[PDB]
Amino acid sequence: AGVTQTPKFQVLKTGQSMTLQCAQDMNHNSMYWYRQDPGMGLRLIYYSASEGTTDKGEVPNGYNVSRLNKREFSLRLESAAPSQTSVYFCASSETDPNTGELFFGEGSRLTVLEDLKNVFPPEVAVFEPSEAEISHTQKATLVCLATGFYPDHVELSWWVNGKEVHSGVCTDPQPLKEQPALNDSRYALSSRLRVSATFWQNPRNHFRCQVQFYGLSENDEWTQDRAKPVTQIVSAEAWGRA
Amino acid sequence: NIDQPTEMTATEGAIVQINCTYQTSGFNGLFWYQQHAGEAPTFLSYNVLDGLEEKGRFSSFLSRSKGYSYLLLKELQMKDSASYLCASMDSNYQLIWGAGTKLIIKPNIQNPDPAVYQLRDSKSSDKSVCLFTDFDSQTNVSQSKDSDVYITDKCVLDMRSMDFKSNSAVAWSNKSDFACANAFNNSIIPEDTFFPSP
Amino acid sequence: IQRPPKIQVYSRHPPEDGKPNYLNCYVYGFHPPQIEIDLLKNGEKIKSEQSDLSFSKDWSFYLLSHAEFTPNSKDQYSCRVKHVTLEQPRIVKWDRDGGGSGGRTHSLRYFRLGISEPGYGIPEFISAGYVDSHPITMYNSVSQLKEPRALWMEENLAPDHWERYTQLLRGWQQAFKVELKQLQHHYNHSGFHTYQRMIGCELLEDGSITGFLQYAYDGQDFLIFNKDTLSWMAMDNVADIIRRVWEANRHELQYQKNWLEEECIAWLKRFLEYGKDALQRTEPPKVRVNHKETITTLYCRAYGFYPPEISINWMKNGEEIFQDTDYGGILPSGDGTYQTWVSVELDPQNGDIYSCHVEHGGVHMVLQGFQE
Repeated sequence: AGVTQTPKFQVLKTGQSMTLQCAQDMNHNSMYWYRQDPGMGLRLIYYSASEGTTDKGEVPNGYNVSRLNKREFSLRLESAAPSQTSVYFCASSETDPNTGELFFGEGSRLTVLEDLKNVFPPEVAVFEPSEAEISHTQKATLVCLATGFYPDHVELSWWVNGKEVHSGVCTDPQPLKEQPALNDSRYALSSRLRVSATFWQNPRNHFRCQVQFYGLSENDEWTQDRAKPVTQIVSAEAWGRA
Repeated sequence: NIDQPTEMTATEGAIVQINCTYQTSGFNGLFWYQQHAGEAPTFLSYNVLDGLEEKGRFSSFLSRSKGYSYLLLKELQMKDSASYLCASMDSNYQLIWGAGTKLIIKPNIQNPDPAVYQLRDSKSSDKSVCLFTDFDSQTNVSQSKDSDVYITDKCVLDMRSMDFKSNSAVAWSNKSDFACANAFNNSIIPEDTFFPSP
Repeated sequence: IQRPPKIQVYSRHPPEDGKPNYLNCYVYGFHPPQIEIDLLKNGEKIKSEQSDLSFSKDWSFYLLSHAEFTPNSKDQYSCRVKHVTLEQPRIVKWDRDGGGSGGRTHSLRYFRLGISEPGYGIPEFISAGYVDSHPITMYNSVSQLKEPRALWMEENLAPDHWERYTQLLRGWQQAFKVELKQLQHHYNHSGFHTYQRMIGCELLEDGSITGFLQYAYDGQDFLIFNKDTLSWMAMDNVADIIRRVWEANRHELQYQKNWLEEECIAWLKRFLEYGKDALQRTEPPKVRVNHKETITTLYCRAYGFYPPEISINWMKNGEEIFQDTDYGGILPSGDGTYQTWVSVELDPQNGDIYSCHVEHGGVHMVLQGFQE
């Protein structure tokens, strides 16, 4: 069950129309649309008490909404603007007032650019563990770097022998900017995977860093001579060493 | 208006208290949500009447007279690192959201062995990286005074991690002047921590 | 349950026979809400105005049906009432002179009336607020709008307030519809049935306060909330089912307690200050005594008084008479004022003094009606 929300990532050139899908499997009545930004508590753009009625929230400007079924509440922005870049949460509660337990969608990550000319997938590279670390601590730390990507839509993960591993993985909460002074800056993301020295020293073990990038879709317009920065999984690998 | 601490740092296994003050027309309740990074918030507690609401390791206190509430986290685990949102209802049933308190949980390391190691060049990349790891919570690693050098601490553990919970900071760059000896310089550091000389 | 209507026909002001007045037909304490109320002139039907359906604490309904004017020159007026509790329509003629006997705090109340599907011609959902028994807000399932019922309500409340509650009520309306279906399924029956909710608080003269939340099904008490013990009372095995569900949610109960104790009382004081002019005024009653042959009965009327708190009784030499007496109860005048009355059947004997005792401001008023 739960509140289902799509898409989870979108890039849009200013002026483009887009609609976010939200469905609730919990047979609730009230549904909300929230916009979450850095340094601010959640703001309500629109909501509906029940099916057949909706009303503007705190910041309705630049947005519309509709209730299709008691299940579905869709958020629509006809003309995209850079100011509309945010993470959009679709929430659902059984009845108004009482929101809690309030149920939120997975979240929808929206970035609105004047030009897509800056959209780039990450450059991924892994670095093998230090020889000094292994003998000293009997442990081995692999490091992954996802550099020069934009906008920030990425999911980094670690794979060992074709299977995804979690334990030993530490990744940066959010990517930083390579040129903080510039508003044109791209982002960098680093992660660490630490395994036992015995595990690393086996050449039969295969380590791979994977970054998931969300770019333009297959139907998106690309007029540039350079390659289309579509959605792609970029990886970098390393082999165990003895 | 509703206010809560922007950032809070605490070590694993400890106790922490996040205060939330609110001034609204009426009061229909006060909610606490937990929101992990890049994820949807989740309901934690709801308080209306004055008193304490305890759920497991978590407890939420409310004072209607003072317009005050605190979320009390005991026996902090790593998964507790998140943003904690505070919100209350007006006289009308509208909901007011405070910009949350980001809680940073540092792992509890009983056997600190801080050192700076040099990772071998990737050959798939043109940059070199230095690793600073196995330092206690009392150790502070700051950023670089060099614009061509990037350092990242504050990494977050994966939510399922059974093993190898450890603090680490990474530094990298293209420049030839970059070395693992000067990479972490001017970081607040304990005795016995290892840097490579040449 | 089904409760027959109580009917009283009277005039807004004392008839001058040359002066147009308002003819009133007051029908109260009836249930279900289905009602047919017509004013008659010499048997003919007259065009008359009817008030919004109003709700009492006992779950019954009442309406004020009034006529544009009644000069009352040598004519005969009456009132026809058809209800599911009546075979033949009950007719009550207006006389120059039954039921009643019901008999200074401030309170706020909110009522809900559900009607099981289909509509049955009546709005499926209705919600109306009252302060000191003065209509303030009105919502229904037909026109889904807020709509203040008082002038001083609409004046002191911005449009964003009504906009916010017009949305809430739509939500509550739907939830009410669902609970109504669920109940009929639990009671294992279908067809016409009603669902009522009453919430509110009152501020006593000394500064004491109380609050209540109650539910009724088919006119009978169903669920009754106790905000002190945080528990629901159920008088029925079926009502017990909802009790166990509602009590399972602790945050909801706690929420109710806070609203009744803190939030509601605040709303009440706010509204009182708004209508301070209308609510805090007091207009003294005008007493009138009359007699009708056939052995003879005496009538005492008290007109145009506010507030409704009033006590009126007949006296004999000079003590109060409990024998062969009738009480009209407090009746809406239509001006925002009220009027009542009391009657006595007389075995007159000799030299006895009969006089009407009325206490309003208290301020005891006595009018000597009759003596041998």
